[PDB]
Amino acid sequence: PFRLNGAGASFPAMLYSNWFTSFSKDTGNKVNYQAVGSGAGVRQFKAKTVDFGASDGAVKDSKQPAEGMVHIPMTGGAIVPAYNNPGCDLKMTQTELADVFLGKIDQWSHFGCEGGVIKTVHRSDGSGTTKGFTNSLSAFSPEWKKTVGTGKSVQWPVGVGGKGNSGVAAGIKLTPGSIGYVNYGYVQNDPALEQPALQNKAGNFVKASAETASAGLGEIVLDDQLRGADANPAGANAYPIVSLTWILAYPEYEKNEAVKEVLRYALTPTQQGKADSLGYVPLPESLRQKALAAVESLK
Repeated sequence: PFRLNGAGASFPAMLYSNWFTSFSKDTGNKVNYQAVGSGAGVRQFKAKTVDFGASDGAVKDSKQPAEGMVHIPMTGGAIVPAYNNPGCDLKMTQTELADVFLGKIDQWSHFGCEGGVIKTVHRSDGSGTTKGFTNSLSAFSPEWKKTVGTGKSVQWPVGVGGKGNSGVAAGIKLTPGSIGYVNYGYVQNDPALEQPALQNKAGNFVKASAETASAGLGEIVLDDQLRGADANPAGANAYPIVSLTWILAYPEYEKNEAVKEVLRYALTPTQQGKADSLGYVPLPESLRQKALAAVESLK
């Protein structure tokens, strides 16, 4: 039996943990995973201190290590504005969401709700979830794009930091009348957090679900390294804040037969089909096949 150690993105960590636990029960092999965020994942990948990395932001050619990297898309999902304000059924335009994170709207009464002051929560660590969320706020709001922009880290006008998707979710839960952003499983599978009906590019107010997240993800056009994003997808029923997420593999590596075994396992329809229960969208069949071919390309 082998051991592997991977690190990176917390966005898919619910699903990766499930897969790795299942793989251990079924095979005896152990695959440990550190949800340190995409920032740290890419750093440790580059430093060769892990068997594989993980990021929700694809790595452009100029930032890839000389020895190369293979992106293997594993899943996708909504990034939602999770909030803690019982009794408030929050509905938000794209401008309003951005204006809440700019500090321009700080009263729950703006949305017709009780709760007093709106407190925001954001990531303290370099984050692919931040990248996606801020990519969307930048598309939603010229003011956001100009004054804050998008990246794994940004300068937040207001709010408190939390570490990982888990720390953001915890901060929202701990602070009455707060809002942040997290992978959807933290909302779907927690009765204390809710999500807003959020305006999409088409003008419809939608909540994240299998239907709306898959609709949004389906608009993403990938390059020949399976990289791509869409900050604000078109379509009547698209959820507007969605991201893919990738495992980062070395093209040639002494333990890649073991890496290949676990990725093949994670890419079966049986493992993939767990995605929805944990707040993710399984790869469409054509992308699953592209992922498997990428896995098989490893040496």
